[PDB]
Amino acid sequence: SESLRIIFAGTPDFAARHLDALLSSGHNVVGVFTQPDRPAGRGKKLMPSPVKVLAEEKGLPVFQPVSLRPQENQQLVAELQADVMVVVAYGLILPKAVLEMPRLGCINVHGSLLPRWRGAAPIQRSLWAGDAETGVTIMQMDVGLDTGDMLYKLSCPITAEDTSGTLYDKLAELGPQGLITTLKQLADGTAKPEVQDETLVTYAEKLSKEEARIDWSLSAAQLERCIRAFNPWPMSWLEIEGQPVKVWKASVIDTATNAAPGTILEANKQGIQVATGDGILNLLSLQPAGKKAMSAQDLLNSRREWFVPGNRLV
RNA sequence: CGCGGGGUGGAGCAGCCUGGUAGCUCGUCGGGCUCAUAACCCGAAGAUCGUCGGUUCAAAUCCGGCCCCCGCAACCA
Ligand SMILES: *C(=O)[C@H](CCSC)NC=O
Ligand SMILES: [Mg+2]
Repeated sequence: SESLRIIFAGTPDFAARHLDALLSSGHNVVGVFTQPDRPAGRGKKLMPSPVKVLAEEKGLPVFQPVSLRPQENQQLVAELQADVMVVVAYGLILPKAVLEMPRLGCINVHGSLLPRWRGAAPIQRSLWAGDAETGVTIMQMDVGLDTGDMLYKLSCPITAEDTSGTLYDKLAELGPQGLITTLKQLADGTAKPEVQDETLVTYAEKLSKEEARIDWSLSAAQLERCIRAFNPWPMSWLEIEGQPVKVWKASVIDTATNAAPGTILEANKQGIQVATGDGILNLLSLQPAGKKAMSAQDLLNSRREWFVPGNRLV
């Protein structure tokens, strides 16, 4: 019985779950790697990171290499003589020298059912593209991008009310659980790797505010998904008087229209119906810059002029 | 030292600049009316204006300290 010496590499809260998990699970995390502290969030104050914060607390060795391309840095890994490196939501890329350093190499917890949604935003993209389900996949990291053999998976269906925040939460339960279970297999040698079927390969491009800016050209349905896939970030928004209004909730009304997309059709307690490339999107919850999310009703009771029927939104 | 908006009956807002004067659009309850209504009309309840203190005959308004909320940006992948 020797706990696998583990190097953990992660940044966001999603990683923190996995780390906190390994610890409470009784593993030996020799070192932790995150992104270097930076300005973040009104005031641009130097903020730690979700992962680091947890580490500091647990009194774990932190390593914040700006990159792992540099020899000096790649050494920080090998100097730890680890059995395996668990990677989860880590910005930095891992050079071949590093992937080979751990006795068992590096394994990554990917938020998608590979080979599908290889990339940076598999969670949001899955929900965005309409997928019926999603989940994690613990993989042996190879070279490139999420190309390594897959060891373990766990799936969960995507409801129709799930945002990306809720999907993250759901996978924050499966993830660790899958990670642990796989690490034991790795330790016992009972790991049974699979190879990726290149035909079923789709990539999950990162998110951006531009893509978030509501595009009425798109079907009401694609937007309905955006409005949920882009939550909590960046949040589907539309511009009103050179102002960003974030759209939190929007149902889809199924009754076609020939009006030019962006055209407001109705505006009542039931929501603000707007024409789209196909179908009519029905804004139910909007957030006026500097305010909170509110109901179409609450919003119309003071900005009725923002959504008058006949007018058009861009 | 990053830029910026906001905290007023239950809800969304105006009122502040140029001190007195409680507004607007709704919700709620009662009544009126229609075949009926989520529609209209009339009435009512309901706010020590975020908090503490100062000027003041008098403060939502002008001055100071504080707590809270949000937008950009930044950040995470
Ligand atoms: C980011 O580059 C990628 C997505 C993580 S899935 C939450 N993996 C990082 O380790
Ligand atoms: Mg109040």
